[PDB]
Amino acid sequence: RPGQGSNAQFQTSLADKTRGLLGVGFLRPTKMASFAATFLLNF
Amino acid sequence: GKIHGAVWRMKHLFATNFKMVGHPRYAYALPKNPLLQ
Amino acid sequence: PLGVKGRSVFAGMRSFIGQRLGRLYDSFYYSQSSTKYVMVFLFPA
Amino acid sequence: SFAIPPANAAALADPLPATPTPPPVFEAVSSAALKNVEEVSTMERYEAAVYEESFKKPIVCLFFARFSLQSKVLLQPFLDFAASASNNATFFLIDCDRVPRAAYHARVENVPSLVVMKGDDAFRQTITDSVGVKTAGDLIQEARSALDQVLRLDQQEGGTKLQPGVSSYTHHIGVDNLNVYRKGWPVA
Amino acid sequence: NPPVWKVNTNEWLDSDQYWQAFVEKHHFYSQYQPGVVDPEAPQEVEAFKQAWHSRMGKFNDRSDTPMLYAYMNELPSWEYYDLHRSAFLEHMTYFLVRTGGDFRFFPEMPPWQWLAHMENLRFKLLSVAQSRRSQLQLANLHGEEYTQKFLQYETELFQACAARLMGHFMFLCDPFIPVQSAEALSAVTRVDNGKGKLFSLGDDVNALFYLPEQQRRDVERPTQAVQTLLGHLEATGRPFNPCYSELLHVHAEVLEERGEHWLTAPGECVSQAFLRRLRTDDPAYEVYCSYFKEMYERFAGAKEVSMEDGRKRLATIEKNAQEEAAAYGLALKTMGSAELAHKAR
Amino acid sequence: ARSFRWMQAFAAVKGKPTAGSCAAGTAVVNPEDPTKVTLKGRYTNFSLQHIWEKYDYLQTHLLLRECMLSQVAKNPRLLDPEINAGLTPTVF
Amino acid sequence: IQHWNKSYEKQVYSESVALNRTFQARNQLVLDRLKPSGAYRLPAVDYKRQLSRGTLVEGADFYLPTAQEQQRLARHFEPYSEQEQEERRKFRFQSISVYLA
Repeated sequence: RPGQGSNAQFQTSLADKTRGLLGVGFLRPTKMASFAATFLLNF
Repeated sequence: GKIHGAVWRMKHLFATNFKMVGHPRYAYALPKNPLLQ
Repeated sequence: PLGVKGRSVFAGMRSFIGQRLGRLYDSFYYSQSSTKYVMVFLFPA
Repeated sequence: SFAIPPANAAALADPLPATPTPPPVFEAVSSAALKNVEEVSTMERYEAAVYEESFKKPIVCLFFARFSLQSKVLLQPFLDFAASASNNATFFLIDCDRVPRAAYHARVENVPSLVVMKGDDAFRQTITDSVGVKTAGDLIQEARSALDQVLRLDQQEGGTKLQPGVSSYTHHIGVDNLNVYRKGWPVA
Repeated sequence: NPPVWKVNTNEWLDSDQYWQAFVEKHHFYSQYQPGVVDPEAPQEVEAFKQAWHSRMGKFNDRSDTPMLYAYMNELPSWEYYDLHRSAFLEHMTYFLVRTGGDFRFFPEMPPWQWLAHMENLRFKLLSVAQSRRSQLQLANLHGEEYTQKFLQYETELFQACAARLMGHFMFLCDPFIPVQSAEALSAVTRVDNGKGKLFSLGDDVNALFYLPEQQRRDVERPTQAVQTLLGHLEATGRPFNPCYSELLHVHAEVLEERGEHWLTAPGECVSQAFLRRLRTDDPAYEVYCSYFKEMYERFAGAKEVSMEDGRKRLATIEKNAQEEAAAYGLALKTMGSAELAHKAR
Repeated sequence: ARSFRWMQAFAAVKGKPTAGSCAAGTAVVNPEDPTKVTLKGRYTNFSLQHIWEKYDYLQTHLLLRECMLSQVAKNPRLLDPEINAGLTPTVF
Repeated sequence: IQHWNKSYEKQVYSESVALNRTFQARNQLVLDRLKPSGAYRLPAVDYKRQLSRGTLVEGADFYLPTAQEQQRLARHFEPYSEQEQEERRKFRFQSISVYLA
């Protein structure tokens, strides 16, 4: 297949997929708080 | 008042030209001159 | 040609609401994670 | 401040020039109209299709480009699908560089692309491989599934349930602003 | 008529039915048009266009006075690639190789699969480069410009090689295989196991071509190609540098990602594939068309020549070919760039 | 010299402009029928011309690489002239 | 120093590997399942892409809905029908009587 060579490299751990489900480095509640703070300060 | 001024200028600048039978952007729709060739 | 035969204005309303909700889902999906969750859930709540 | 220069002689030149053809020895390799489709050459024809034929019975459009090898691989099975299912739908063959306004209309970003259309927005399904994992048979299977789906949905509820959507009032003006001329609106 | 400045304005407009439509168009159907005699004139139109463009730029652009650029943590495609020029190049080279395509079809956002593969290749390259540096750079004791120079020199090099081969019609000849020596003759005859034919052109073509059998007229995978090249180079005793070898290997990998048909269609030849994928805006388009026309019309009438007739010919071909290769170094000073010249010196 | 005919041919066409530095299309309205409008040019989903104008060569460069690879899979001895000339990075 | 900065880079990219693995997992679990179809996509194209396509139009803050109203300045001979003319003749002035009432 065309993309099987690349899609064979994509095999994850249980902890990897739990961390992705939770979105550790992709939700960023500190960034959300910074946005809220800046938005309220902009009043 | 804006409309009044616009029409008051249109009068002076269009009504005595002999060159503006309509607007120049629509001259394609006019009939053709028999004198031009 | 306004309206079509065999179709109801309520069916058209359902169509429109479906369109609006799908568009809202698309716009929420294609948005910043930093801002959208806050502005859509935590300030409204 | 953002600007793009208007165009160049290269850009406005013929996108599809002829190239030399080999003798019948290079063709000898280890790996060695159509009466069922319609090659589209003109946005007039494309609009006629989309606004009348796609309202009568569905259409399936293959958007390709010459540089792509996936298009060359997908052409023949697409022609077989057309020969199979031309009774239920119409089949069109579009080159993006020859008719770009048709590609902007269908919202195609990669080639090759299948597009199933009915009512110009009542059913629009785009099938493609942006990643590079699928194959031609997969694409044709997806196209068959989409055609079955749209046919079923047209049969559903006495012919209704397939009405145009945002094109009822947009006229594809945000996608391609040149439709204001078609609608006869001013541009001054 | 009376004097028009004596005439009442509303009476003139009641008399005139055409400029009525002109006023309705601009003053009944709109509320913001200027009160000038000619709102449709080119000055007004162009002023409106420039105001439009300035407004949209001031609103959307990233500036010192930003209206809409605010609360930015996840950037869109355009702004991302405008700020990170390193990633536009990497994301663009991957797109052209993983999918043989034009820059005009560059996707707005790449797939996560492509991004992950890119990160894996980055692992490979950074691993090799870092470990090489660790060993050699320490026992001793602006990346944009460097990348531009590297890519410019490389494309210049490949252009020069293509011109050199087109000089003797060896540039893109398949299923033919060119030969300039009996060693290469034996090497490429081992492909078809002695089967096939050999063809010649008289003393303007400084090489002899070999046709394998139709079952063995296939193209090889790019990883196999790279392995063959490198093995030949180490057998001759001229190995590439490890960074360049890794570059070749990753290029072969992303070409393998294309799948079964990675370069050619079933009934297609490599010259036809090149002319197909060749950019039509390219300056060398007519040059390549010239070359392939001449090559086709020559190979149509090329004569057949059996095996032993060539080897005695291949000796003198080897001689004059090494003489031409010696001349090539001086010929690069003729028209090649300063990079090629200084690297030849 | 006549072998470098093609080098001369390439060096002839060096700085000719392309579609990668400009917009790929332009609209023209029929003056007799302003409702009718034609788009002269190509397709494009690309707007980073102010960057791509510098790397415009990469497409044909990578094409040349893929073709040199195809030729070398059959005969790897075509590059030996450049190796002997010392243009490539090699460790003799 | 060399040792330490080299190993620093080493586990920098270790953390990068971890990030990439969790990125892949996040995508292929959540986002490929939650991706929108594309039926309800945005019905427009950005002005920069239109400008590169040669497609953008800037003008006509106003419009003319009906073709009768569009072709007025091109007809040159009947900008208004006779019935329309007599109907327009009723509004040469504003009605102060109606305003007052």
